[PDB]
Amino acid sequence: RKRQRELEQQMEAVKRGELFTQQSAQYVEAARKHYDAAEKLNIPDYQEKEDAFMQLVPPAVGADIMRLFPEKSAALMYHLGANPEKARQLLAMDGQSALIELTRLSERL
Amino acid sequence: RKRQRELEQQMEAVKRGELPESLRVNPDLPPQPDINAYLSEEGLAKYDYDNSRALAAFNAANTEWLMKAQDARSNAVAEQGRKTQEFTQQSAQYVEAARKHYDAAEKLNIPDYQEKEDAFMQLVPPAVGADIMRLFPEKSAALMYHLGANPEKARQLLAMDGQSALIELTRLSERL
Amino acid sequence: RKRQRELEQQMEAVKRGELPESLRVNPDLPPQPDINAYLSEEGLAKYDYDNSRALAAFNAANTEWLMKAQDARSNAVAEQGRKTQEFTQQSAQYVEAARKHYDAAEKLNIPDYQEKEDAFMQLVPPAVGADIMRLFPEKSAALMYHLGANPEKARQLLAMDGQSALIELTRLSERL
Amino acid sequence: RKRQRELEQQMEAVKRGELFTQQSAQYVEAARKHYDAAEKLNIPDYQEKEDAFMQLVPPAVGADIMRLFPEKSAALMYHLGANPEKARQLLAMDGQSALIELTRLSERL
Amino acid sequence: RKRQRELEQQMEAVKRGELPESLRVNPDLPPQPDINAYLSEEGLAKYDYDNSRALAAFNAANTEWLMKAQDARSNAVAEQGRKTQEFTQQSAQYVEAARKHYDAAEKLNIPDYQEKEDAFMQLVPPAVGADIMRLFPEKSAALMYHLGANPEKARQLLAMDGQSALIELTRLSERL
Amino acid sequence: RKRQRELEQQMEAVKRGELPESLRVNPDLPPQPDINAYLSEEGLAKYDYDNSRALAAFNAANTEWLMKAQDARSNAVAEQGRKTQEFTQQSAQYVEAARKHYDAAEKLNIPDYQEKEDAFMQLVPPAVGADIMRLFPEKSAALMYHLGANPEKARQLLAMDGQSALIELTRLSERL
Amino acid sequence: RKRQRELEQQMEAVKRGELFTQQSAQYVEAARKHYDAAEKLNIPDYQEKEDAFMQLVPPAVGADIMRLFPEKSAALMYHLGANPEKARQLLAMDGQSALIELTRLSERL
Amino acid sequence: RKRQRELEQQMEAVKRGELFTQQSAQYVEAARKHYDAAEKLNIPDYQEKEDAFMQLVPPAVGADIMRLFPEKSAALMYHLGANPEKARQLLAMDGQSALIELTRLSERL
Repeated sequence: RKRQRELEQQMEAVKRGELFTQQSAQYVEAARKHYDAAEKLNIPDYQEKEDAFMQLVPPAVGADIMRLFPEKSAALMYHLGANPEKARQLLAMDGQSALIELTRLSERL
Repeated sequence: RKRQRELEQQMEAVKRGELPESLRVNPDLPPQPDINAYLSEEGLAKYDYDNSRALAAFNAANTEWLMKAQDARSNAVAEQGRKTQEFTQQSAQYVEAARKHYDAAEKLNIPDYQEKEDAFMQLVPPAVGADIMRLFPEKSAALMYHLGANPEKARQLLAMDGQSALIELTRLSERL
Repeated sequence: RKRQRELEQQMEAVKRGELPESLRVNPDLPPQPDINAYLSEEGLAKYDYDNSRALAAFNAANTEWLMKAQDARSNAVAEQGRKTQEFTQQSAQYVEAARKHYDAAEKLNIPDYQEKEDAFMQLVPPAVGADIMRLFPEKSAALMYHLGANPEKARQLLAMDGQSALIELTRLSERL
Repeated sequence: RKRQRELEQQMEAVKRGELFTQQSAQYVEAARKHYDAAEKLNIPDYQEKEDAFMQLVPPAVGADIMRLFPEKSAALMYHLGANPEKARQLLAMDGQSALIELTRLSERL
Repeated sequence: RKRQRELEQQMEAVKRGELPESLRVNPDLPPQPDINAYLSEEGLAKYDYDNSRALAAFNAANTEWLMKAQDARSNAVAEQGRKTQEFTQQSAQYVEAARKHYDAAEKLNIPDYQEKEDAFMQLVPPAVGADIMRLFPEKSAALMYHLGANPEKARQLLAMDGQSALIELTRLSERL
Repeated sequence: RKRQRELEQQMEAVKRGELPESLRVNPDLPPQPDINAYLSEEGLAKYDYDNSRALAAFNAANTEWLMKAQDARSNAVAEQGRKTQEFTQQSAQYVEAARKHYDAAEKLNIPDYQEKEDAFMQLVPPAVGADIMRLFPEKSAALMYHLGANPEKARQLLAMDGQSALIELTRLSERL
Repeated sequence: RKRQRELEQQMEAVKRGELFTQQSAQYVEAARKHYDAAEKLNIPDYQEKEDAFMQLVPPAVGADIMRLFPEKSAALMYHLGANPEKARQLLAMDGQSALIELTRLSERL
Repeated sequence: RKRQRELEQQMEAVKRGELFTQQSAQYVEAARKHYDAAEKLNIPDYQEKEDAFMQLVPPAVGADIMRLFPEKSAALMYHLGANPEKARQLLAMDGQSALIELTRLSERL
């Protein structure tokens, strides 16, 4: 709940005028549905995997996948952290093929 | 065919080494340490009121600037070679682009591909089309056909970024 | 044949690397910054009456002259290699020149090519003839024949520029 | 007539001593025969094509073609602006082949 | 065959780049201008009794020594490449040497070539034999045979220079 | 198989260029000549009591340190390339190591090779085993078998050096 | 006997404190058994061969073979000086294969 | 005799210390045997031919042939000046084939 609290603190500082804001607001809502989908995942070990994700990808690509797929995002990062070898190969590779594995993760559901 | 002919002519232009001046990577020489600011009487007052340490560390600064500018020019050569190699791989994937255009003319044979391709070129930037033909070579013709059948979808695609387009397209492809 | 023999002998002379001293590109070393003008008492009076900044910026000037003269000599090597490559491409297009002279002797067979070619060589500078044989290899013989049939046109061509002359060459060719 | 006026103003400033002048004078006369050849063309839509020409080629090559061919220059630029795809390909290419199309434009006349 | 095997093994040793330390061309760095001799009080007395011109021209001397030593090392690289190319052409002509030894074993078939070749190797320096096999490949076997038939002529050839010996070789060849 | 799988996986790790930081050869920059010790008043008293020769030879020392540090870094690159080439040749001889492990599994087929190989790995350092498999590839399995049949000989081999431990290996091989 | 005298002089200087000493002492004893094996060889022409050996190999490898094989060392160097072509090829080659010929020299005895 | 006098003057200046000298001395002796061979030729018209030779070849190649063939040099240059067409063709050609005609001149004698 602490990460939600700090994200909400940053966003309320943004809306208070402590200055590009519209997408951040959509990221607030997409994070709400993100943790909804995290409950939908219901494998309580995903916290270390998502910690590893934020520490290994830049915030930009994580934000992109966070906003793209509101209903499957938690499972997407959980299973790409399950196979982080492909995560680093896609750190070397262009994001199009990583996007393809994201789409196949959509394919299973 | 004429569009393919100009594409392949650009290809042999690239393969020989016709590299535009804009593509010439100019070395980013780091600034040299200043002369007056360091080795003036104020610098002497820093270093116990003597010209000695000023000349010492300025000779050292000369040397370090020499090595960092040398590394800058050697880099300039290095990413010039890297740019040459990325022209080579571009050229390769454009060879498969020309070959898949041959393949589309060989296999598709159903639609009015010429004018729909013209409309798609006129609509989207060439980079998006290049990515489409690189990742979806054989279906690119049918994809342009279905996009031409949907001009409303076409100017969504115009209004929005190339990568996204990828999927939704990829998607659209797997919807069909 | 003897003219072709001397042309091809010049060719093997070029291919081995017989490069005349006039073709040796001497490096254009930029002038070094002056010694007395910068680092004298007048320079000291510029820089708050001290030998300090004078020695500082003169060491800096030494360093920058070292790098610019180094870049000058490295360039001299670079355009020496460029000149070698342009000798190679010349040599190539002169190989097609000798081969098209073979082709003219093989195909034309109609005119008195030797003396008309001699007259054309005696009239125009060799550069114009080289450009003519490079761009219009097979028709060059008939072109010299028709020019010899028109001495008045011949000394117009003599009086006027090479690029300019060819037009004549070319629109005369498409008149025939 | 405005472009003629500004060219003549620049050239009379040059001849007044406001400083390479001999070729500029020959360019004055070659521009006179240029607009003579423009009347010889007599397709009144060439103004936008020649505007595009000056804005896409450097002044040097336009000057070269202007001085080379006094009697056909207007038609030369009109028809190379008709096909400006070859104009940009020759911006990429050496000027020798562009010169070849100039010569073929001479060939039609 | 074993002599041919060791010759060709030396060949693949050369082709990979096994270059002996004696063949490493050390750069000939020109001497730097002297420090005390130029920029002492005697030099000052030359230049109107002041340290000024001494430091000026010594910085200039530093710069010119930097460029001449740089040209020296760049040359060292240049004739190192030239030496590599002359190893390549040596290697080529030794490839024809091995191939003509094959040809001699194929064609001659008449004499006791092995021991006469051994005697010729034991007599003359290897450079003379290399030149003989380079210019007269096919007849070299019969030439060694006729020289072995003439030991008195053999030790004239030993006593006298390689170029001269050759004519001998050659006008003996055209005597036969 | 799993040991062979990890060996070959290390192989493809090496072939791509995964080079550990310990294998990064740091350049050995020679020390720069000292500043105070040379160009102080004691140095002036050496050179006839003047700052002149001190600045002269210190500029010279700057230049020579620049060239020796430059040669040091160019060397660092040179033995980095040499280290890359020795990784390539290791990789080659480890490719024959994996291939001879295939060959042993194909041909030997008699002994319990897995656990005897495990014991031999646990006993001797990996370098000795690497040399054994490099020089005696096919017999290495039977050699480990006979060593496992002789634990007393095994811990002699442990107690004593690899070149000799090997002797042991080889004259044991020719005893059998 | 002169080489024994100079080796013993160097070693007694070492033991006197004129400075890595333990292996030198073992080299004293291994040289004693070396010349024992030299008598075992009993072909009195080996002196020039061993002179050539010391002048063509570094002292390190000669010392290594001297210490490795106390009972066969004299014959080893006598027969590698008999074939010094292999000696120089092993100067070019790694010492492992030279060691293999040393082992085969052990094989004959 | 004047050319001998000037050559000897240059060589005695060289030996006096007015400075690569050993080959010049051998050239003195080879010139002595050169004019011995010139007497052996005994066709008194060779002076203009050798004047033409020195004025058409560089001194280096003339010196090389002078030193190579002490006994036949005069006839060599006399007959290559007889056919100076081959002399200029070999000015264009590499010296190896000129050397071949020198060898055939040796073949006649």
